Amino acid sequence: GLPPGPLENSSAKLVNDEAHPWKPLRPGDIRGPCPGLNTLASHGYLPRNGVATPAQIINAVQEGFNFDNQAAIFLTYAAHLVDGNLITDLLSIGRKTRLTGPDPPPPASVGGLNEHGTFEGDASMTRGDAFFGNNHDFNETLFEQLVDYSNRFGGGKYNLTVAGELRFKRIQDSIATNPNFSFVDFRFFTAYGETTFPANLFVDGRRDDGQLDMDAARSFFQFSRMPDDFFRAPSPRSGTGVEVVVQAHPMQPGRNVGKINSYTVDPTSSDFSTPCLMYEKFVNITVKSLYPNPTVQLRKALNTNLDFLFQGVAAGCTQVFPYGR
Ligand code: HEM
Ligand SMILES: *[C@@H]1O[C@H](CO)[C@@H](O)[C@H](O)[C@H]1NC(C)=O
Ligand SMILES: *[C@@H]1O[C@H](CO)[C@@H](O)[C@H](O)[C@H]1NC(C)=O
Ligand SMILES: *[C@@H]1O[C@H](CO)[C@@H](O)[C@H](O)[C@H]1NC(C)=O
Ligand SMILES: *[C@@H]1O[C@H](CO)[C@@H](O)[C@H](O)[C@H]1NC(C)=O
Ligand SMILES: *[C@@H]1O[C@H](CO)[C@@H](O)[C@H](O)[C@H]1NC(C)=O
Ligand SMILES: CCCCCCCCCCCCCC
Ligand SMILES: [Cl-]
Ligand SMILES: [Mg+2]
Repeated sequence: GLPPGPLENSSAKLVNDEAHPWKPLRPGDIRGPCPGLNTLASHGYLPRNGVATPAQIINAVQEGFNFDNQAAIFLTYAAHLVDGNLITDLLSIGRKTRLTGPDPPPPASVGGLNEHGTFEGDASMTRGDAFFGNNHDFNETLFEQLVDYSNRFGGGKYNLTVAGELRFKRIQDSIATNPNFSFVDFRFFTAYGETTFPANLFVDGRRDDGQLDMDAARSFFQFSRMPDDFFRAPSPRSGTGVEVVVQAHPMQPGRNVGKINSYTVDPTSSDFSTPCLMYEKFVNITVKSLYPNPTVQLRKALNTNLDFLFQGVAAGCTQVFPYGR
């Protein structure tokens, strides 16, 4: 379907309401590396089995959290292009599943959001790097580090100051321990934005003060659960304040080169000075590598979802056409 538009009414309101109760997982229910989508599935803003259409995801992040429309469109269609089934229009918010339908031919993976190196990547705050065996489940040791950083830099709350320090710590931990650490292009951008999301979207909208308490943080990150009486943010937003996180410890895009402590800058990578390059490489390299020579029906679905992706791209970038117009 067409990408949903912005909310008609973006006021703060109770989103942990009678129509959207938290429920535990049933056998087969999928949760993944994103605490936002996980919480929306566990409150029935998304299908509770964790398999959704792009339009369901965009409507859920707007209605449940007041995620802004352009951000919702960009992230949802990026995820769907690399991890979703373009013919059935279904995406898993976690593991690969037969529930997204018959797979396209290799080298397309349709691996769900758990697929490493498409959307998901290294130096996550509460999830381990894929090299360590699990890129999707809540990790208590990593969450306790988030609590420690909140105690040291946030007066016991998670805020953008904490985000700036923790983002850098996770990068340094990956450089020191993950010989395959990758921090370029799409992951370089999204890794910084994601650290603002708890301060911008997990804070009760009646306060909207950017100070996330650790009880609320655990409820979202571990249990995919809104606090009792949770109000969504009082206006549409996503990554506002990402400039604070970058400014704390400015990094160049790069990777470990098959050994720990070998972080090598990639001059072919996009960085925050070249946001349009990040979009162009995502389409021309990442998407194209999954679908190098698609059949007629796949080509049509790709071009449709690429048009939708471009709706989410900041004004001033040129649309690219890997399969023609
Ligand atoms: C709009 C569509 C969305 C998509 C497709 C999406 C997808 C993802 C994916 C794949 C990751 C894992 C990246 C990684 O850490 O390796 C992630 C991380 C994250 N997402 Fe989402 N997300 C979306 C919206 C949101 C929303 C609305 C929120 C909050 C309300 C949110 C909060 C987060 C947070 C906090 C993380 C980082 C988790 C961590 O590092 O421990 N996301 N998202
Ligand atoms: C929008 O929603 C808020 C809170 O639910 C309500 O108080 C406000 O009056 C509504 N605006 C419109 C469109 O009625
Ligand atoms: C290692 O890095 C490459 C890309 O540089 C990626 O294809 C691969 O999945 C990574 N594997 C793990 C488990 O990190
Ligand atoms: C959690 O992360 C820690 C720290 O990186 C790691 O040592 C541990 O194996 C991870 N897994 C679990 C299940 O705690
Ligand atoms: C984070 O909280 C600490 C303690 O209250 C404070 O020093 C710092 O200014 C806060 N940062 C933000 C961005 O609010
Ligand atoms: C992407 O491909 C288009 C041609 O379809 C080209 O104009 C553009 O320069 C390419 N961008 C990159 C970064 O490769
Ligand atoms: C890439 C993730 C950043 C956080 C989301 C907010 C920005 C809205 C998406 C626009 C992307 C533009 C790329 C050129
Ligand atoms: Cl919006
Ligand atoms: Mg990750």
